Amino acid sequence: DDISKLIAACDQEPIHIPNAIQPFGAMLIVEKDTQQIVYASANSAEYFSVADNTIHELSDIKQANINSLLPEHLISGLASAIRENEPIWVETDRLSFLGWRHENYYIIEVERYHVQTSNWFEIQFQRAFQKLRNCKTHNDLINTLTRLIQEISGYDRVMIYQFDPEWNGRVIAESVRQLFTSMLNHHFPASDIPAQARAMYSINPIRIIPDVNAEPQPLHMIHKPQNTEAVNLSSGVLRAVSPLHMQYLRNFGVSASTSIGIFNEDELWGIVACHHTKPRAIGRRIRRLLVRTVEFAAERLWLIHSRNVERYMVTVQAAREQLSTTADDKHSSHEIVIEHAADWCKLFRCDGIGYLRGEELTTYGETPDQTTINKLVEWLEENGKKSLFWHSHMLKEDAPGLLPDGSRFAGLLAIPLKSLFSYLLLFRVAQNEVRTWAGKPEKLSVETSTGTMLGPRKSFEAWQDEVSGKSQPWRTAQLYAARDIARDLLIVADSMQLNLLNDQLADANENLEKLASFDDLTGIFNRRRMEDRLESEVKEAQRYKKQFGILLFDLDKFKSVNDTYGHNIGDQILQNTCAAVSETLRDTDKFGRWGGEEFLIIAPQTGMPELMQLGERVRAAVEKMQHKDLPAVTISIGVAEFQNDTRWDHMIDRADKAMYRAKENGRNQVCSQ
Amino acid sequence: DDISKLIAACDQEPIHIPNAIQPFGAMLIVEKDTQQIVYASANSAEYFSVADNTIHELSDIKQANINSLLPEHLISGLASAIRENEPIWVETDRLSFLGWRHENYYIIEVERYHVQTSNWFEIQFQRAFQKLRNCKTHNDLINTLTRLIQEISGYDRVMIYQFDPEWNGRVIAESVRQLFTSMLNHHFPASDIPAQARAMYSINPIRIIPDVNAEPQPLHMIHKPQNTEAVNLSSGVLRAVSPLHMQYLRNFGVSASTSIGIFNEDELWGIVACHHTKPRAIGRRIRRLLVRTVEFAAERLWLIHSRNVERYMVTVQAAREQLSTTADDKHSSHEIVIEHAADWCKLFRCDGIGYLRGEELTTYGETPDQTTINKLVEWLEENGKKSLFWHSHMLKEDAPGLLPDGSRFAGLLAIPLKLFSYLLLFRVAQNEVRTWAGKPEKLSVETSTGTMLGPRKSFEAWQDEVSGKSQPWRTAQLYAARDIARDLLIVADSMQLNLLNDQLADANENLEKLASFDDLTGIFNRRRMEDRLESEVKEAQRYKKQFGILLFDLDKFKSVNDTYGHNIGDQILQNTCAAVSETLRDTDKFGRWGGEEFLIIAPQTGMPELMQLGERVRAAVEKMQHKDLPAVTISIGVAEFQNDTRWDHMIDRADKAMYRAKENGRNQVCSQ
Ligand SMILES: *C/C=C1/C(=C/c2[nH]c(/C=C3[NH+]=C(/C=C4\NC(=O)C(C=C)=C4C)C(C)=C\3CCC(=O)O)c(CCC(=O)O)c2C)NC(=O)[C@H]1C
Ligand SMILES: *C/C=C1/C(=C/c2[nH]c(/C=C3[NH+]=C(/C=C4\NC(=O)C(C=C)=C4C)C(C)=C\3CCC(=O)O)c(CCC(=O)O)c2C)NC(=O)[C@H]1C
Ligand SMILES: [Cl-]
Ligand SMILES: [Cl-]
Repeated sequence: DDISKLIAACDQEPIHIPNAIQPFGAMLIVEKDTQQIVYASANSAEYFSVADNTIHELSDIKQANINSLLPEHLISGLASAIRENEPIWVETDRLSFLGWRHENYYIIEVERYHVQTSNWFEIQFQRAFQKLRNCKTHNDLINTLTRLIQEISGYDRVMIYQFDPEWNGRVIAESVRQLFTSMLNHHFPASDIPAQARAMYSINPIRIIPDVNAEPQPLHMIHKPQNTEAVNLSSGVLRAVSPLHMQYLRNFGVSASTSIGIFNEDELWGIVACHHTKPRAIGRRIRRLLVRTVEFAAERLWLIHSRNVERYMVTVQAAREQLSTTADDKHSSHEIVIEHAADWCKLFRCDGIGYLRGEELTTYGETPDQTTINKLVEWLEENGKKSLFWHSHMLKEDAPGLLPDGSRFAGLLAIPLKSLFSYLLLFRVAQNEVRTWAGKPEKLSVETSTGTMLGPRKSFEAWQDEVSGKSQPWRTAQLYAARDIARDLLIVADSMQLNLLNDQLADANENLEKLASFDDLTGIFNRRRMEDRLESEVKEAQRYKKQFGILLFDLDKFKSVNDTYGHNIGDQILQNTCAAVSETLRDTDKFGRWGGEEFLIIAPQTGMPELMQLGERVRAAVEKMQHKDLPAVTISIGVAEFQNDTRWDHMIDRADKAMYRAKENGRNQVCSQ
Repeated sequence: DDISKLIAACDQEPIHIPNAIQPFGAMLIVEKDTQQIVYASANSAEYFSVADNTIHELSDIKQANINSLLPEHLISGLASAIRENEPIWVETDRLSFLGWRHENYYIIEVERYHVQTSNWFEIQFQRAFQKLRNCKTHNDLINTLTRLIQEISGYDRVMIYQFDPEWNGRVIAESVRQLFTSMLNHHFPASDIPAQARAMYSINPIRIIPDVNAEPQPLHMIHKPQNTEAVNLSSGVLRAVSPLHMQYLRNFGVSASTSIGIFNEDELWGIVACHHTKPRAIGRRIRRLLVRTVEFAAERLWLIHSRNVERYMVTVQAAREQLSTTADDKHSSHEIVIEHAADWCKLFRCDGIGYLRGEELTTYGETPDQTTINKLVEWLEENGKKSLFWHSHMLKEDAPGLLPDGSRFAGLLAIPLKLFSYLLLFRVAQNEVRTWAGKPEKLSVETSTGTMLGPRKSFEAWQDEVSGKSQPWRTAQLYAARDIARDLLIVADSMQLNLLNDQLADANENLEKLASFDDLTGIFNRRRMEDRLESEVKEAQRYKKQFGILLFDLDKFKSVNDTYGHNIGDQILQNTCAAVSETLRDTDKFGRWGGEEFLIIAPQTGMPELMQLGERVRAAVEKMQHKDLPAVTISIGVAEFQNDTRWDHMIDRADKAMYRAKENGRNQVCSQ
């Protein structure tokens, strides 16, 4: 942690106010209201001697006038400018001026310039934009960017350096001409670019160090300013470089550098870092070119990214359509999970899936055991996180004591499904990412004008470390896809159980209907359904002039059967006779049990002679029916016909008298009266 | 069809091979293999005389060598270049050359050039990128684009002109100065820019007409070429303009124009159109500046577009989540539609919603009546589409006879949910008034290519109206609406599951009631008596316990049923069970054994106490209240546990005794 303190001290050095400049130009600082020159870079006289003859040494600038040192166009522009830190570029024959207003000051930088004329720059823009426009993948864009930046700048090494969410970074593309060792995929620490340093790219996108060993030129006071606090030099390019970073570059083996921040809207997403093994200046026009190219390649990379999102979203919809088309074929949600979880593992970039529904747990791929999965589920409920999803890429740290000791899982995405509980679980094995860093960790202290700080490390040689217990983090697009899949499963599960419950409710109500309208011993209609049916048959026949008749029969000398044989045997006979009678009947007829041992048949659409015929078929059916162990059995049948009757008892009385006459005339008979 | 053929004829005029150029430059056509100049523009003499002292007339070029007219860099570059139609730009002190190889020719255009040294272009490029980068919406971007193109080009009218999928177009942004009338939101017909003209932008993104009245300079032959077919001049900037489009611009009040194609990947999405009231040249560098700026504004606009998909998806997910909050609030889906449909109308930019689930219909906002909605539903099933959704922005054309006559509805998005279940999203037809830059004109014009539509004479505003159409249903809305619909399905499914659970609980509980008790009487049904009796016998057989059974029956009960009715007989059964149950001791079990005969199991009761119990029961039914109903009598048999094996034997004994009581005078107690 002493190194944590050392790194934190890096932020102490006020790099925006070094009171010195790099020597590839000069600088004046003027008061706006006073109109006086208050500061001048120590090499000012070798530049402004072009504007004014008398200026041979620095001390001279005290008696010079600004309106003698600057082109009138730059004075007019500065007098006119209201916005601050918006630099104005005005050039002459031999000097190129860059000036801006900052609070009450006019800061003016001057470089040596000579007019070259060509169409080179416009051709480079056309070629760069054509190539960037043709990039359709992440890797293509960044590599074309590295090629263009290298061809334009001539720097011996160019590399795209992407930041992590913790500010550590990695070289993701690289173009090297000379004998540099390749730094592709090497990781660099946050302390390499302090927050103040990263914040500069937001004020000026390009930083230029044309010579790491160029002695910086301090600013000298010339007329006493009203404020005296060091003037902010951040908007320009001449601002002196921290000696810590110069020694860093020396240790890195770099003589000149140029870096351009890569912005995603207002966020610093990375930098284009360019190195040279010898000093190397870049003119204003090449600076503007590199910056415009990187700004263009940037928005192209954001457009490629946002498009890959839309296209993922399409892929998710295609997967959900795949789910519903297979869903309509009577499968359970567990069956659907088994078929598509391999696709889902690709869709969600996870190593395993587990689905919970009731007592059943379905797993595909790498998963914890059932018991640990329930410890997970329980902890999700007991933690009380009502979040639509719960997710972590370092389970061991975000939820300690949750997993077994040696378990390899680090990522969990859990979607709750309402009730009892249900869940969708997405698992990611920890990826034991071996990281290659550019240099050992070096805890070295360095004494500085601000205090004691971390010094730049001396070795940049490859050093590997390993990260365990972590997975890839769960991207937002995957959270929403997983949520959508989970609910598409809930709809399959809901439809399944709705159908099953409808089956159970129909079966239960059907048993309620069976016990209400049938006879326990025989299974034929009980008397209440016969009585009701007969009453409506009478009403119908009287209203609409239909024809029907009834058969009322009884078992003969049946009590002798019960007493000689038994009640178990007697009931087997009643069941037998009902089975034999039902085979004779037509589907229109209704057959039920009227009393003990007495049965009723309602024969609709039947005239009297055909009725007698049916009574004969019934009487003969019970006669010949196979007795097997039990005794032979006989029925005596009475018959009645609809003769404009008022009430159904009148029919039952007629049929009963006929049936009783059948009993007196020899029991095995059909009788009507 | 009358004017339609004329509009289609415009694609006959071969604008790629006019064999002439605009006079703001000069042109050469050289054979690659021959190395000779085979064609040169009619004003080639006043341009190359800058390069060569000797050239005074056009004919002088015949005796010229290309190594005397062209810069060495341009010849080396053309000899070296493999790809065709990729122009090379080489400038000198007084001439600016642009040349490329095409088939077996090298085409070289030359314009007068003055070295202007300044930092202007770099400053404008920086301002353009800073301002475009600060554009965060579609409207800001396109308007900033028009401001930049006007500052850079100096043209008096700049318009962003976007194409329809049918190639008609509309001005969607504009910066217009003093002499011009405003042209914002005016619609132009497809015939204004034929397919060949749109195709040109894919060959060269910028087109320049610096002077509408500048006489075109033909190409003259100079050396006899090997082929003689007209040479294609598409990749350059000097290609002469169709005379129809010149007269077009004249009618438009335009002296000079410039357009830059706006490309989305490879498809032409619109054009940046610029007009001037005077002649107006643009240097090669302002051309490159305008094209680079438009290419940057292009990708920026596509990024804003792709970002607003993402942001939509976020807003939809948030709406579905808001619906899920109500998911754990025990509300119906019809209540949910009522709470949120005003929000959904914004989410889906529709005027009304109707949700059907079962017999129930919920509507919010503008909807047809229930009757029309059902005619719609019916047509949707009889359509039978396997489609996840069904959608139209013009109902009368896509599904005729379906709405009433005077109906205002034109848009429908229908999500099937499954009886029928549907989510319907309704859009009133927007009676969009379109203002066009000129009436339709059926005007013919005779030309060397044939007769085709001539450019219209008036550009004054003319309005027309489109009825029966709404905004079209974007793909993002189809999927969002489907997801809302399914979020409603989960709410309906849960409700239906709760009600089914309640109904199955009530029905299974009534099955339990009927599993052991008798529906009519409330006494134990016969199965429960059979079971109790079997276990009572086994127990008595293990431990030599004493118990008895009483088997009684109603006397002449068939006569009561037939004399009175089904209702009276059952009331008698309930009375007798009520009277008997009050007689019993708490240990005895009483159940209904047959239709008219009942059973009592009296444990811990010997034969005298059993007989006493049978007598109490017989007296209990006799004293019982006849009320409206007839007087009723029971005859009871009695059996005792006498070292029995099975309950079968016992009920047989009791039955014989009971029938013995019936014959000996019905109101009696008997044992046997
Ligand atoms: C305790 C302070 C530390 C420190 C300070 C520091 N570093 C900078 C500037 C830069 N550092 C950069 C680092 C890299 N250059 C590369 O080529 C790569 C790898 C691809 C990395 C990580 C870069 C790029 C800059 C910007 C300037 C440049 O382009 O070289 C500053 C700010 C200096 C300034 O710009 O005035 C400071 C204060 N660096 C440490 O390592 C510790 C010691
Ligand atoms: C039957 C053939 C027709 C025809 C031919 C034609 N038109 C062009 C060129 C252009 N027309 C344009 C139209 C517009 N400019 C605007 O400012 C607006 C309104 C916003 C419109 C609709 C444009 C832009 C061009 C491109 C040239 C330019 O930039 O001005 C061509 C091609 C010309 C050429 O380049 O050779 C042709 C063949 N136009 C008709 O109206 C009928 C007659
Ligand atoms: Cl600069
Ligand atoms: Cl050009």
